[PDB]
Amino acid sequence: GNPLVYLDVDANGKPLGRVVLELKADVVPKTAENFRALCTGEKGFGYKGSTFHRVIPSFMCQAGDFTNHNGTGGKSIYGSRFPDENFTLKHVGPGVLSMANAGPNTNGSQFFICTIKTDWLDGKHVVFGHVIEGMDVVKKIESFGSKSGRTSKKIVITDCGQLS
Ligand SMILES: CCOC(=O)CNC(=O)NCc1ccc(N)cc1
Repeated sequence: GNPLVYLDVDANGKPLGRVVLELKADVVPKTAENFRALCTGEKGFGYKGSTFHRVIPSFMCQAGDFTNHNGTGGKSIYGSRFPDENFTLKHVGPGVLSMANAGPNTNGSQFFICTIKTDWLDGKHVVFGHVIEGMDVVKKIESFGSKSGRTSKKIVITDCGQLS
C-alpha cells in the first residue's frame, strides 16, 4: 500500500521524537516516490541532516532544503524540479503534508506540515500525505517558529527513512 516514512527531529541537539508520514502514492505516486526516496537517501542525497528552516505558528512547519540549507534550494530525485502532479488532495487541517514551491511546477524537496487548515493553498501546492503519528513533535516544532518564519531553535531532521 501507501508508504510510511519517518523523520526523527532534534531541536538544539535534543531529540523531540518521530513524525510518521503516510505518503498518498495512490493519488500522487510521483510526488510520494520522490519524498520516500529522499527519506531513505538511496539516490545519494536526501533529508538526513537538513533543517526545518521556516516555521510560522498557526500555519505550518517547512523543511527539506538539503542543498542550500536556507530555503532557496533542494532538489528532487528526477532533477532540480518536477511538475505539479495534481491538486486532488486538499489542505483540510492540521497534519497535512504538502510540497513547498516557488510557483507552478517547481516542486523540489522542500515540504511543509500544516498546523491549521490552509485552504488558500488548495490548487497551488501539491498535498501528498499526512501525519500518522507525532503531531506532538509537529506542535513542539511550531512552538519554536515566529511570525517571520525564523526559528528560535536549530531544528534538524537527524534521521529519516521508510517504515513500509
Ligand atoms: C506554505 C509553503 O510556503 C511556501 O512554499 C513558500 N515558498 C517558498 O518557501 N519557496 C522557496 C522554494 C524554493 C524551491 C522549492 N523547490 C520550493 C520552495
